This record gives sequence, structure tokens and C-alpha cells, in this order.
Amino acid sequence: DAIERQIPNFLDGMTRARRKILAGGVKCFASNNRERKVFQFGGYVADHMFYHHGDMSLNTSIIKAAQYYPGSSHLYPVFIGIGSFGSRHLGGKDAGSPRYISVQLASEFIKTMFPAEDSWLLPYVFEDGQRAEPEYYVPVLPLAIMEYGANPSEGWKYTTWARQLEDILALVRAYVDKDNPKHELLHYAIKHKITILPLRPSNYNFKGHLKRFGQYYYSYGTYVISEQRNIITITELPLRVPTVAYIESIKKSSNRMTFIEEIIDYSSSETIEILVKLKPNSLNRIVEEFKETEEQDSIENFLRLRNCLHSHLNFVKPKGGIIEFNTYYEILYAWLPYRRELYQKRLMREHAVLKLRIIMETAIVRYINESAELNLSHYEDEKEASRILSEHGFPPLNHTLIISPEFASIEELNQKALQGCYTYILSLQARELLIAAKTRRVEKIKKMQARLDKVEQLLQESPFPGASVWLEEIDAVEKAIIKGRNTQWKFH
Amino acid sequence: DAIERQIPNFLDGMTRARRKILAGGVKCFASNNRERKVFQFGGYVADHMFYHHGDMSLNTSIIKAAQYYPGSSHLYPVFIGIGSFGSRHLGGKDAGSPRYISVQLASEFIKTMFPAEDSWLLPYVFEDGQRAEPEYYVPVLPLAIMEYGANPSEGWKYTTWARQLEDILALVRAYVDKDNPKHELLHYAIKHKITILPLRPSNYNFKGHLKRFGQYYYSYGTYVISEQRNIITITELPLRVPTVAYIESIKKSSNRMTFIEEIIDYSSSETIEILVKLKPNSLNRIVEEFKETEEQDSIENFLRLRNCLHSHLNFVKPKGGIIEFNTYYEILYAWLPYRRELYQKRLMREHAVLKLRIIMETAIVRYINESAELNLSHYEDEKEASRILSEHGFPPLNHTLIISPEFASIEELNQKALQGCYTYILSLQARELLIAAKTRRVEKIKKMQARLDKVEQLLQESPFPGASVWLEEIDAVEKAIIKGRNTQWKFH
Repeated sequence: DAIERQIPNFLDGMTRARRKILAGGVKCFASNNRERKVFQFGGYVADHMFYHHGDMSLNTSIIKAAQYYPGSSHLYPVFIGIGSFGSRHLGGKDAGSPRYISVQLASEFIKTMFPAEDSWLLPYVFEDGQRAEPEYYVPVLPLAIMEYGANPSEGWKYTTWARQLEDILALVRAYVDKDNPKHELLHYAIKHKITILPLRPSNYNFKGHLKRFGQYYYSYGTYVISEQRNIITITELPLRVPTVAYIESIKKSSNRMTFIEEIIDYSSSETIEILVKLKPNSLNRIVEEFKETEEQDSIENFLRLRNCLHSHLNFVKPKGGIIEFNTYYEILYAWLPYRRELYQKRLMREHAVLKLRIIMETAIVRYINESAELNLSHYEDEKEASRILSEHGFPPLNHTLIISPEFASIEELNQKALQGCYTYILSLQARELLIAAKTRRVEKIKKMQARLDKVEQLLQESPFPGASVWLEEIDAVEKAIIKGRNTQWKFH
Repeated sequence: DAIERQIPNFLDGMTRARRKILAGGVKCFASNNRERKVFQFGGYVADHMFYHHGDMSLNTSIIKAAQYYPGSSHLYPVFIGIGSFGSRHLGGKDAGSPRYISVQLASEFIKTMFPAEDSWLLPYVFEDGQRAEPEYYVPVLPLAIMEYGANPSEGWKYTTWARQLEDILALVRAYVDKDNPKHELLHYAIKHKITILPLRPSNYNFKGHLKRFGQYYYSYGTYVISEQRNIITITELPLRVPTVAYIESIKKSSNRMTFIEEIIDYSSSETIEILVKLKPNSLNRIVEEFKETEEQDSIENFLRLRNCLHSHLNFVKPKGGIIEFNTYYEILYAWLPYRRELYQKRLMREHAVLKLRIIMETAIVRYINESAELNLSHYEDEKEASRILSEHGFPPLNHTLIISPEFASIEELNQKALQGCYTYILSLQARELLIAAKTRRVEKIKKMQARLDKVEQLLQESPFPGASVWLEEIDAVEKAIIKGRNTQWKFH
């Protein structure tokens, strides 16, 4: 449980509670995207999705999911937050109060990242006989290794250093489109379990850099030296270390305080800007003391602006169970076929529903045509009308499932929708036998048949079904992340 | 306006505000008889009925209308009250707090005293473009001189000493029923403006008595003498004087305090019980001082337990205006013909509505029969269906007024209900042509025609219409008042 909550799935990078937060949010702001306050939304959550814990951790994790700061664990804010949600400069955890700040669901992104139609398709866990969360979402991108995580967690320290964006764009556009030259070469690679394409950590809003040594990567920040004023200007840090913790860590080592004179903090979470005046003969005696090597100079040994980016990637598979990984390539391998199978189930279900709609509307317009021959206004039993409408060719229909085909398997969709009462022909007094309604129902049958033929085309798409849909959806997610990040999560 | 508010109508004995109170109460407790508190009900009043004053006088008059004490101005509680609404012993005005006591509408009486069906029939005053109160109610009894009123009011001191109950029962059962031997003799009397029947003031829960001198009655209370203890026990008062005001009025006259020793108050509003010990040789020296006459003895001069019942009866006629009276007989004369005219309008309106219902349901079952000949499923316009259903004999019906005939004159009821669309035949798909519905609609036509024949009988009732209805309704009011008085407005 504790391991099951604090180590995420390889499909979400999120807890069960985080998925509950998102599910309740989609349930909330669907009709109207007006910003709530935090506690109203939290009460909505704890009522609806059965948030099984206390509201302190609820409001905590909600504002954690609203942490929009450079170097957060979210490159993608789930919620547009209005207020004051934190600062990396002051350790990150300096948000506002749960009475002032406003959360709002960023549905203009979430409709694209999460397939809104396929929300029905997901294997839910209907506990307590009631509507509960996805067992796992499925995103358009593989989101579960696109964002950082650095926490004391169960079993292992949870550590997900990020990747790039366009590397995964290239990988997935490669795996889908056959217009890749490397397309079957990628299938060759996946078949042979070999790595062929660059898979680089993130670079967004981080002006330091990386190298590889051994297997590890080392990250470096920047500095400016001026022995005129005898001041070093620090402008760049390693990956996700707060400002105050760094300055206090500099004031830890009395061995290095032997030349540390004056530390002035001009920084913010917006801009890192630290001015450090040192003693006379600082740098030369540092060179005399600190062994300057290739991996760090005297300044990189002194100020300690490098980081070894060790990782821990041992996630939780669906249908119960923990799957333990070694590379990011394993994660992308595991991520692909579930999305493929989801598109397959998607278009098969849509094909079944289009079958049943065309069947029902044909039977209806057939009755409108046979208004003359039937004319059965000398009957007094409804089951009499059932039997006589079973004479002249009208099929038993359970139109309740026909109008809304909720949550079912495709087999039960075709079985138990055809076993109902004929009330759709029937209800009330006269005038709907008039032919203008007949005409518009025929127009509906024509559009449904054209859509059915488009479905039956896309059933046979190479090399797996629905691939052009997924190219369109990655195009939409590209539009979404461009609109978001290039406006930096303002959406205005 | 102040005269218009503080002098009532001769049909209500109530203010415009009191009629607003009753109207909002019927509007409130209609669906459910679950009691409010006072302030919720007052807010319901001030919102709905446009209560044109402040809530202090509102809660004041509401608890005034919940005053159930022997010697109130209400023999008939409009509202069942739960709490503690006052005491005659302490001057009457010692109610509870407006946020802890409960009012409840006594609809089981009010349905009988106020004709619930004829609530539609009343000439309303629809000001501000919206729903407002009756100009005047009409009760089954002449309520407006059945209950006391003793107040400093505009123009005159408002004074309505009560009558009996069964005197007015005899008067009105005489005016209606021709099985009275005095029936045409009463018509002789009303034609000749003479008084023929006893018209006595109230006696309920007043063990004193009355006599006539000149024109007035004088009312006498009781006393018990014991010169053993030299104590007089007062058990009965005059009509509606509080206990503490009486004892203080006894302690006013120092001329009589020359023998007043000790006044002990064992009384309540339930029971009057006052023990007065006097000085030795009180009564004999009182006889030596007070001139014992016929109209009062030495005790009735001393304790002053008599009352001259002067009156002021100058009420406010409807359609504007003040009508000024001389006798109760004038009031009963004015009261009769309006209720007569109300029954006439009542049964004429019901006759019009039964006409229109039988017309519509005959046209409907005619269409159900002519389903075969029409079969007009080869049309595409609704006005086409209008014209072709105007061919085969189906009348234009404004069914909106037909289903609910609100608030209209009978002429507009027959004019503008026949000028509408044929949508009652029409609006949806088919199955209501199945003839069990036809059968039950025929059953409806049969009961409507039988009820129409009963109406056309009662149109010709001697000597004025609806008189047997009014005998039934006075029987119901008799049942209600006996049921209440045996239960003391507890109704349990």
C-alpha cells in the first residue's frame, strides 16, 4: 500500500491519490471552468472520489500538483493556479494559504494529453459498488518519465531525472509513422532490444550543462570570477537544489570558510544571482590546496556546482505488481503497446456502436414508411403491439444501451442491446410520423454510414490500427505544449 | 390609508396585512403542514406577499393572530401555535420570543371556513404586475362580526363585541333552507327591514351575565362573601379586562382603599381567583356610604364588576369606501348577497370548464377513431396538418387554458380557449392510438357528462343557486368548529 502509493505506475508517474485528484477535477470543471478556491475543490474531491485520508495531505498534494516553479517536479501543471504557490529560492514549500489561492483545471491541455473520449474505455476499479478512479490513465505522450521526482519514498529514494521533449517526440513519431526512414530500423532495434536514438535529459530553463562519465552524467552550473573586486558571481546551480539550502551548505564547511568572506543573496526563483566576496590570496591558495582535476576545477571543487545524477526507476505494473527497470528504453518499450491496444479497443467499440445506431434508425424509418399498412389502432394490449410489430420485421432493441453505451465490453454491447422493449417506436400522441423527421433521420443514417466506412478504413491501417489518429493526437499535444510552455502556463 | 388599515372591511374583520398573512400562509403550508418558526414564516410573507412594512409589526400581528387566550380578539385561531403566546392575567402581551415559538396553518379548519376552490374566484388586486392578495375574502360564516375587537384605532375606538354562534347559525340556515317555517317569513322580514330573531352576545368561557337597559347590555361578574374571614372571592370579571390592570385599578381608588386591607392574587388566564380581605365593619359602612341601587349593589359598586358594552361599527366597503352601520342586522344583510353571487359565479365558471373539457376530449377520441381514414403520414408541414385536420372536423383549441382555467372571466374562458394550435393531437411518436386509452378517455367523458348534468340541475336551485352547497358547507364549518372547540385548537 505504502509502496503502492509512494512508488507510481510506469504509466502515470503519479499516485492513486493524484489520479483521484485529476479524476475529481475533470468531474468538477467539465460544465464550467470557473476557478474555485482550494478547500471547495478539496471537499468536492473527498466527497466524490472517496479521498481515503485527511484533508491536510489532500490540500498538500493539490498545491504540490499546482507547483509551477522552474525546477519543480511538474513541467506540466495539471492545474492553472492563481495566487502564490511557492519559490525554489526559498526551498519551494512557501505556498499560500488554503483560503486565498485558486485552482482551476487546465482542460485545454488535458483534453489533448488525456483522451477525453477514451475516458470511458479505461479499466476502472469500481469498488464499493460505485464509480471510482482509473486503475491507470493512458496519456498521449509517455508522461510517466517526462517529469522529475526527488523524494524520500518507500523502498528507494524516488528519483526521476527528466528527459528531453523532442527526443521522445522523435522516438514516438518514429514508432508510429512509416515515413520515417528509421521506421523498420526502429522495429529492427526494438526486436533486437538495442538503443539507436538520442535520449537526453532536459534542458528547459537550465543554463548549465551535462557530460557522460562511465555510465553517470555530471551536471555543471556556472560562475563568474573577478579578482578586481575579488567577487565570484554564481548564476547557475545544479539540478533542483534550493537557494537558501545552497548558501547554508556553503556556510557549513569551515574548511572552505577559511577564505569565505561575504555572501550576498540577490537571487530569486526567477533568477539565481549570488555575489561572493572572498579574502585576498583566495584562488591561488585554493589551487595550492584543492587538487584541480579534469572532472572539476578549483572553482567547481570549491563552490560545488556539479551533480552526479544517479537514478532509481522501479515502478508499479498494473493488475498488481512491481516492475523494476534499468533504462529509459525499457520504459518506452513497455509504454507503447498499451496505447496501441487502447486504440484497437477504441475503434472496435465505436464500430459496434455505429452498428447498433444504424440498425435502430433503419428500423424506425421502416416503421414510418409502414404507418399505412400497420394502422393498428384497433389494439388494446401493448404486448399485442409487440407481437404484431414482431411480424412485420422490427427487431427487439434495448435502446437504453443504444443511446448511451456506457463502460461495457463490446460483446455485451452487441448482446444485451438487442433484447429490449419496442418503446422507441411508441411513446405518446401522433405527429412524429410526418416525413420531415423521416428526412432528417435519413440524413442521420447517411452520415452514420459514411462514418462507419471511415471506421472500416481505419481498422486496416498499417502497421497497427488507428496510427493516423495517434499522429493527429501527438500533433495536438505538440500544439498544446507549444501553447502552454511558449506562454509559460498562462494560457492567455 | 391608516383608516383603511386600522378599520377593517365588513367581510373580514381583518387588515389588508392580515389577509396578506393568511394568503402567504396558505401559499406556504399547502404542500406540507410542517411548522416553521415565526421569522421564517415572516420572511416568506415579506418576500412573497410584498409586505409593505417592517418585520416588527409583521411578527407583532402574526403573534396577535396566534393569540389563543380566553378573552382574545380571536375565537378562531388562524394558526395553531406551539410555544407560549400570552396571558390575559398579565395583560395579554406576554408572548414568547420570535425565534423560538412556532406557527402553523390550521388548514383543516381553513379549507372549510375559506372556500379553497373559490380562492381562484376572488377579485384579486394584481399590483406591481404580479400576484397579490384578495381585495376581500369571503368566508362561509359572516366572520367579520363573530370576534371581538377592542383597540385604539383610526376615526373611532375599534369595538366589536361578539355575538353568539348558534344565533348566526339559525339566521343563515333560515336564510338558505326553505324547510324553515320562518323562511319566507325571514324574506318578509328582510324585505321589511325588521328584526325577528334573537341576536345574543357570546357566552363561551364567560360565567358572568348580561342584561339590557336602554339600548345597552350591562355585564356582571361574580363574587363570594364571607364576613367570617371578611374575604370576598372574585371569580368572574367583565368582558376582557386583564387581571393585573383590575387589581391596580382597585388600588387606584383611595376612597375605596379606606376598607381595602389585603388583595391576594391566585388567578391566572386559565382561572380568575382573587381573594380580598377587608377591614372589620367594611360592608355595613359601605352600605352606609355606597347607595345600593338596582343597577349595582354595594359590592358591584365597590369592586366594579360591571360593564357598559358600547360599540363602534363603521367598516370599509370593497371597491373603495367606508360603510357605516347601526345594527348587526345591517351587517348580516350586507353579508348575504355577496356570498350568493359568489356561488353563482362559481358554478357558472365550472359549467364553462366542463363544456371545454368535454369538447376537447370528444375531439381527441374522434381523432383516435379516424386514425385509419387520415393516416396522413405523407405530409411534411405542420400547417398542412392544421388545414387537413380542419377538414375532417377538429376544432381549434387553446388547450393551455383548457387544462388550467386560471383567474378568468367566463366570457374570456369561452373566447380565447378556442383559438389555439392542435398540438394536443400531435407532439411525439405514435403508440397512444392503442384503444385502451380510448376506453379510459370515454370513461372520462361519461363522468364529465354526469357531473355536467348535476351542475345544470344545481343551476336551477330554489330560490337562488348553489344553496344546497352552502348548506353542506355550513355543515362542514359546524363540524370544524365543534371539532376545534372540543379540542381547544389542539386538533389532537
